[PDB]
Amino acid sequence: RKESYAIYVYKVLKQVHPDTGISCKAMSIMNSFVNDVFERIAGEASRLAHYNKRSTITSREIQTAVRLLLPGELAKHAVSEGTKAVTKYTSA
Amino acid sequence: TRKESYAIYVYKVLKQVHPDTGISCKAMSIMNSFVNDVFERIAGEASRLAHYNKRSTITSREIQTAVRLLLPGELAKHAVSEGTKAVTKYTSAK
Amino acid sequence: AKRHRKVLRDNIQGITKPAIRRLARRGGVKRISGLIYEETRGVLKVFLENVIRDAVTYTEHAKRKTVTAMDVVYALKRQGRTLYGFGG
Amino acid sequence: AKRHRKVLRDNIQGITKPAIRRLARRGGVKRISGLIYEETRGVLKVFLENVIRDAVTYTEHAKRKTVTAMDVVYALKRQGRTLYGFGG
Amino acid sequence: HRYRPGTVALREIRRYQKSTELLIRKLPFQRLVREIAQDFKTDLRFQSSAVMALQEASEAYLVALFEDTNLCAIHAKRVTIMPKDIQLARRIRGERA
Amino acid sequence: HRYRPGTVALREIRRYQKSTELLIRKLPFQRLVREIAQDFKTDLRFQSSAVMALQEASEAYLVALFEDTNLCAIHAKRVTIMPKDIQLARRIRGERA
Amino acid sequence: TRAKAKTRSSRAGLQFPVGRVHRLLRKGNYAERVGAGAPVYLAAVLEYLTAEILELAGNAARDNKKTRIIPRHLQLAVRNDEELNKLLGRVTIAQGGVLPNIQSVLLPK
Amino acid sequence: TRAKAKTRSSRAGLQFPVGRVHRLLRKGNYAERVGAGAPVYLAAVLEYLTAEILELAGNAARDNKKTRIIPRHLQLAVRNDEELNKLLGRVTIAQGGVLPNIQSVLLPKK
Repeated sequence: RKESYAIYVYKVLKQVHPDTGISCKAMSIMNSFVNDVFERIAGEASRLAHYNKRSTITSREIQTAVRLLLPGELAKHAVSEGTKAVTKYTSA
Repeated sequence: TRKESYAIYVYKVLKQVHPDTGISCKAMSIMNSFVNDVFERIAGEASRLAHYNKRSTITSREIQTAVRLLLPGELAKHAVSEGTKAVTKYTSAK
Repeated sequence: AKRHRKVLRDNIQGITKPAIRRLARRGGVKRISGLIYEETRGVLKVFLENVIRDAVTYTEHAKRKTVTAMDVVYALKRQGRTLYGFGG
Repeated sequence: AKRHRKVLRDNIQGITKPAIRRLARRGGVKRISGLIYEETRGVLKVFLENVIRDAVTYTEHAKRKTVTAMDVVYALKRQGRTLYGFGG
Repeated sequence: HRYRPGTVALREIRRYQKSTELLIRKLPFQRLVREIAQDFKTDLRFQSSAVMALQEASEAYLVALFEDTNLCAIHAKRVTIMPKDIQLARRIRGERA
Repeated sequence: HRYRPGTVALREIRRYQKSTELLIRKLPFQRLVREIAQDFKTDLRFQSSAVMALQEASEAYLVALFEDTNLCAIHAKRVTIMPKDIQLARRIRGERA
Repeated sequence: TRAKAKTRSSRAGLQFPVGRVHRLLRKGNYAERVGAGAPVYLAAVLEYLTAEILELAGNAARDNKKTRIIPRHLQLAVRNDEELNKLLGRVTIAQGGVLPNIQSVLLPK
Repeated sequence: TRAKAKTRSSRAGLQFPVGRVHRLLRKGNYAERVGAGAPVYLAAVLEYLTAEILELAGNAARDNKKTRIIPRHLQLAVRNDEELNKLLGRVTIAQGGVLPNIQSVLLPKK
């Protein structure tokens, strides 16, 4: 059982383009992109927790990591989209 | 407040290599930042080496491969030598 | 009319012409054209706003109003312009 | 005399002149001087020996004789030349 | 019917920038990778995907280098690239620094 | 007794490459840093060492940029630097890319 | 009364797995404590970035008369969007090629 | 019979603190296990790099008729050594200046 992000990227693609397929090499590229962005944001949040003498990682560290790594307007929409999920889960 | 630094160790290393040469505070802060930066780079590279090989421990092999990857060229092979001899002495002792 | 504003906006012209000439003399430049200084001011503004934006983000992660030197060190470190002499 | 060696050493000339011309056509180069190809071969040799040395170090950390694609991916990743399409 | 010198080069520029195939043959690149690898140690085995990843890395690096080289040549009021343009590009990138 | 145009510039080149003082005055740089900082948010306090670290960062970045700019100008068979040399260097580094 | 094992991704209204991001954050050696909302927030951010690139790649495949996304469409989508271009400017995409760009000096008369 | 608390740095023949490197590796969130010889090896590597830069900086201070190492001497020692120059090429040293270098085109005629 080899772990990947296959079906989640596929359902995101079906959300944004219900009649468009995807190839295996493009799927591997998308998987590498998701892993790379997850690694960058998690490493930045770990550094943010380390500089502030905090032993925990919360939504504030991930939010500051998104605001630092993602450039410009992409950050502020991503920051918007995430706060919403945490809100839903907390109510949920 | 006891503020941690590498002051006296860099100072005794300086007295080993130059017994009659002093050092200033800004140069000492630069040396401290250099030691912290190199320690952070080697430790992060060794953590990545342990993560890619599915190893949950960090031994001398990960630090040796991190020195061989990060330090370029001949500086690596002498540094690898200097560390390797020290581990030999420490095994002889503990 | 003695009316003027408290906030000054021409501080990018505070980086004067002989300062940019001294910078190019340290860079080893013999001759300088007259259009160099505005381009240098724009480049300095872009670099400064990038570093200061990252430092302000680092500061407001810590819930602070004061931009410390360590935040500037981290902001320079993330972009690959690591600076020695202030980390400790 | 039919004597020749088994190991070939002129494989840097295996990157031929029309291959470098195709590379420059992809790069958007209209005209190519005749001294370009040796410099391109030297640059390719330097880049390849850097990446392959890091990949061999990554391989012998794992106590292996086979250079996998993931080692090449990590070697490109450390120098800031991250490559997609092979990580998984 | 002969063509003017330059329109064929523009046709190859417009052609090779559209397609994404590898512009270097597989076997000379494998031989070059094995020759470069064998001085670090002897007896090295290579996966096919490793040599392929090395190939696309070399493709991207050299295409980006020729874009910087072409920009250096255009900046020097020329349309022909020269090794001095290459050594300027790599210097400003920090490779020769 | 007037001097030839160029030997004074060479004297300042040999002088300013020896000394390590900051070539930008402190107060205009502090005013520029505060003006640049105040649009991200209002009410920002600044440590003196923070503005000093920003100053040496700007010094190193701009001196390295003028070295690359001088190399671009020398490559274009000139001794005078121009804004086209500056925009050429930043691109090959990737800042304009 | 273990009610139907409601997943965290469906609670957060996301498609990316929240619990798997939590497991990768716990085992990734970042901090020894991980908050509850951090994997939700990170999964939403990853989902948004994936959705943005997939939408632009689907548009690039539509303009090239294709119904299947190839790496060339991903390369065109990344490089033609300047914010994604400076997010992945230090990133190589295999079998992606380059943008079709000819300098105006090289154009004929 | 707790014999005189023999330190790990003196056992390893090093001056850099082995136990402090061990504490920073354990608390640095790198791995949840740290081997015994890894802080010894890392302290020896850090000591060697510090000794190399300090020796070259002392030589640079000696050639400038100084008995006290300033940041200019550290900058000269780092930049004039090519292996240290490509180890710290992406590193800014404050109050260090630049190497004295003039391009040969800008030199006058003779």
